[PDB]
Amino acid sequence: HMTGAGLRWKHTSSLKVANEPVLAFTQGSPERDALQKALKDLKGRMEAIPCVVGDEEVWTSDVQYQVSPFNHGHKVAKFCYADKSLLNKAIEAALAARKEWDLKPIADRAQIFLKAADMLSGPRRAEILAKTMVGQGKTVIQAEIDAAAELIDFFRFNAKYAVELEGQQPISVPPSTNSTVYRGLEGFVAAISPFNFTAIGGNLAGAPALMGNVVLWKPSDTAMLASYAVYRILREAGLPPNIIQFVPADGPLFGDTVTSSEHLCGINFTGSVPTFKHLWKQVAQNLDRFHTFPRLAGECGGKNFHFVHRSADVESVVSGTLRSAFEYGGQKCSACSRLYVPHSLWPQIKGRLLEEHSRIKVGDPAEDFGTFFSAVIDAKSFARIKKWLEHARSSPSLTILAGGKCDDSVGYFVEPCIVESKDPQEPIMKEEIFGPVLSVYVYPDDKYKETLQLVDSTTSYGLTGAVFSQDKDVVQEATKVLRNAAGNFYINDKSTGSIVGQQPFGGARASGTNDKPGGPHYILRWTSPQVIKETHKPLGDWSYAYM
Amino acid sequence: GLRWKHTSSLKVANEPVLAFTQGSPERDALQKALKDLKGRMEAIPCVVGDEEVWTSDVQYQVSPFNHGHKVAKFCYADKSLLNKAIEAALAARKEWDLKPIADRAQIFLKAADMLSGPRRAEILAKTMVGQGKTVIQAEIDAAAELIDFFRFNAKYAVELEGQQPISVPPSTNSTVYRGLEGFVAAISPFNFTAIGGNLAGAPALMGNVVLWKPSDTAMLASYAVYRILREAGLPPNIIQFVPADGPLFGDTVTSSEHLCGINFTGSVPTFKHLWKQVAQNLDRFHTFPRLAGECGGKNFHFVHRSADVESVVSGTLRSAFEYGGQKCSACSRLYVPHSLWPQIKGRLLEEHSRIKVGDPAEDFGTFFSAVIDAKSFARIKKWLEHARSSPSLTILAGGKCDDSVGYFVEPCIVESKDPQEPIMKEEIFGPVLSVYVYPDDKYKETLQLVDSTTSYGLTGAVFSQDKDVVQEATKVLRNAAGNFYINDKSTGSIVGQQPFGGARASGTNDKPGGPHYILRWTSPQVIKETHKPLGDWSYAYMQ
Ligand SMILES: O=P(O)(O)Oc1c2c(c(OP(=O)(O)O)c3c1[C@H]1C[C@@H]3c3cc4c(cc31)[C@H]1C[C@@H]4c3ccccc31)[C@H]1C[C@@H]2c2cc3c(cc21)[C@H]1C[C@@H]3c2ccccc21
Repeated sequence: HMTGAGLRWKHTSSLKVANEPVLAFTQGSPERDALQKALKDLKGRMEAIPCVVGDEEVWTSDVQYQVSPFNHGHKVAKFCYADKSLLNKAIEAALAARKEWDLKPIADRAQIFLKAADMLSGPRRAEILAKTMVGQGKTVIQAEIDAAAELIDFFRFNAKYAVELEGQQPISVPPSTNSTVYRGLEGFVAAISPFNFTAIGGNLAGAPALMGNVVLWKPSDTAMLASYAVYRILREAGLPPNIIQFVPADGPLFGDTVTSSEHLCGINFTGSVPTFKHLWKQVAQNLDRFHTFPRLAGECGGKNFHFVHRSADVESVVSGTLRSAFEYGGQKCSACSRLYVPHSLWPQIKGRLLEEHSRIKVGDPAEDFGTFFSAVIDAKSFARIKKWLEHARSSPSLTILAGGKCDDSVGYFVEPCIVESKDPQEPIMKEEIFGPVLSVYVYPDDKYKETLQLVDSTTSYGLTGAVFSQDKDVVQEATKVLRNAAGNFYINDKSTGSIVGQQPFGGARASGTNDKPGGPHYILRWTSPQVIKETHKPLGDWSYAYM
Repeated sequence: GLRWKHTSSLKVANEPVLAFTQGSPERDALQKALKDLKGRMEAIPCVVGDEEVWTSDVQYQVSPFNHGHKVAKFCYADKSLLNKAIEAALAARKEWDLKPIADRAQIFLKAADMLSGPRRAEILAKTMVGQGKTVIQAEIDAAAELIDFFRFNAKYAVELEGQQPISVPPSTNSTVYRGLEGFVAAISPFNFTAIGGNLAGAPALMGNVVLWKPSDTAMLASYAVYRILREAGLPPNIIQFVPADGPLFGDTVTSSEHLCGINFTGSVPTFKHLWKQVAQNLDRFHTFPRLAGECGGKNFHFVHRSADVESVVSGTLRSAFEYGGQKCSACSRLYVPHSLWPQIKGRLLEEHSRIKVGDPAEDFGTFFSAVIDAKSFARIKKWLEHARSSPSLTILAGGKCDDSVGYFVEPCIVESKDPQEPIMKEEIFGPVLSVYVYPDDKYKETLQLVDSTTSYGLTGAVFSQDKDVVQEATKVLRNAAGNFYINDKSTGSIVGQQPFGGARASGTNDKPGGPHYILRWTSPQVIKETHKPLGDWSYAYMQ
């Protein structure tokens, strides 16, 4: 007979989270006062940021300096590149702590990220915002949606998703009880972070770590001040040592070491396509030495489009496109750099764009809150955009309609640029600039279906895309033809501004693996599940009844 | 309108494994189906769309128990055919992807019902004769697990359509679970026809198009499941039936710019060769191809002195010798304590004599038949010669092998006095159960031995009625077995109960038969629709 109080039961835990509300920062608001004081508390001060392995904070000979993008005179952080000895020590110390961390129940791990998210919401919000602004050159709203809202939502929703996952259990028929155990991957996970979002840095390190993995985290050299802050918040959130290792390093050096290590089980990358593709080839050449097949997750690229139909709300189009193309200097994977305008609407859209372009204030985001966006991140990115700006002057099929000038005397300041391309296949319409350069193509209204195919076929990427129409039949047909042209599709909204739980972010084609961070299924890449079958009756005869 | 949409739930149950006793209608139906292969040989073409293509590279599949009987004639797809099959698949992909999940699932549900009802006897017989399976090993494979693979994946795919993001006004958010852009390459092994059906069936179900290379030595059975799907309503050019040379199929699909997936089950070094081939050709792919590999298997039966001794012998005989131990889940390591070993040796070798090896189509008393082909047989003979020749290896039972009429290996039990001997840590795919003997004093050092012996981590069994050591063994052998079994055999993973797969060198552990497997064959798109004008580009805080 079967036990009334025994293995007949099954208990499932849930968690009812909410998106962190986005503060207004209006004149007289206490978050404005708190952020402004936090900004003045970062002025002459350069924070000494060590390579934290366990609790032992190590300094090396390869000392590097993070500067403010809008003021490359003032250095905001002193840090150092971890060498092969420190990276191999970080790996071996992490594996030693992995099995204990993995055996820890999901609720105990989730609580560390929940309490990290709560102090991120309240008393340490102004700190992380200010450090992102002076560190990466964000305005207050760009840092509020990033370092606050998205990072908090990443820690809360991924916690939520990880406890509902434990509830996903298989069917049990007697005499066997079946349970799925959601183990972390066996080994260490390499987390590599981009400059443009501190939240992404927190997700790529935090999400694997949440699932019972150990993480060697290399943050971006130009996002270091804010990246060490979110690391420090996680350590006094109650994260044990050797679970996330703060190991800044030279890109190639980090890449070479973690892909030559026998204990690599995952790479959580966000950045450029060729460096992700290089790591992919490295793990393939070294595939014989690994214990487990390493799981590579990459979010890269984005040559994203705003498609406009003649029926569109023209005022929403220019508001949306100006925000998408130029917010944080268009240094977003989701950023609109392709505007497809119909001939009929072009004079109205061109006129309104150039008028509103003239009202866009570029300056210091710390001293002038009226600033829309500030400098791009570094001299290498500035040079790249400077060559793209002169390409807009040199190329015959291109015309600069607004902006075009840049000056790196004080900071890496690029004017918001609107380029008209008569050629829809011009390299400026294909290659990612990661700067404030919007390319515009005017199409005849007769050939709007041909243009829809042309949006799909032009670029190698498929991350974000928007269509603007109040006609419902064209958005229906635009949805089906651009089904694979955008992993994040927008009807009458800007191609940027992915909120966790509402718009899980990521695209296919050249834009990456599309593992959809901010959605329920992201965490599944960072668990290698086990299933326990326990039979309670003796088995019986090895032979069958047909013999 | 806007704020409502029809979703769908699907409640499925596992297909019941029938008893096949004398008098039963299923046993008579099977042997009347078996007596329809005895003197026939099916001419199996490559199927591209609705076109049956033949090539000069004509090949044969013989019964492993009677290798003089050609039971299927087929042919290898050349470069020209595979590329034709790729482009034709891509032309069919867009309308197939756009087809709602309910309409796609209805094909596999209908296909499952055919395989369970009027086509059950056919697919069992064709599996037994084609691959050398007994009645029951074909029943849990060609019927049950394949029915379950089609029904449970159909369930999991429509439950997934319900998993939608939160909508905050004035925006409404939906996830569209698209198939992968391009074609998926499905490479099936010989051991399970079900796995072949799943490897090509599952990606397809999620709106992908598939080039399916079945195992040469399982062609008859795998072409028969292909034909179930096609007259169950699967349109042309969704699954292309393309038997081919292994390397050349690997070379062609890894060279195609439209590759977006490899659903592999087979040998570990081949999966790595495809991995290397993809990475070497990574620049010319339109997207990052998703590789799903099910490899490996050097699985263990850890016995503690406090175990049901009769469950240990009954389980390990089944796990290690069923379908001649040619399972990824098959037990090849027996860890028995010194105190209990005289009692188990006596019972292992006793039941070894009662094992009947022979024709499974003719003799239903047969426990297991011949191994799959000549190249599999030569490996086992090398190992049976090694079991004789090695100083640490003592052949307790079995030893001989005869390829007179079929590739017949008698079940070999070996006692190893060295637990790090190649026979402990190299995959056989053949009926060699190798045993180590450990002292009851030195038991938890042996529990940590079984973990670090082999590079694999697929399945594993612990036998003990002491509940304190099974909780201890679950914690020690966490990553040594993807499918852990407490007081049950290492084999017989049922879909929806024991999702099959393991980490380490055993593969990518995507858990086919689990709810998450299908998520490797969907690349989700999220649509946000805002129903009010966006307002000004500048914010309140700026003024
Ligand atoms: O008639 P019930 O008291 O409600 O118990 C049965 C149940 C179930 C039963 O199976 P069914 O859905 O096929 O009818 C049964 C029972 C009763 C009737 C059938 C059954 C079968 C069996 C036993 C009791 C029951 C005894 C003899 C046999 C059995 C196997 C293992 C332990 C105990 C038993 C379901 C539903 C229920 C049940 C309970 C469990 C499980 C499954 C069930 C899972 C999880 C737990 C369990 C314990 C041990 C092994 C497996 C399980």
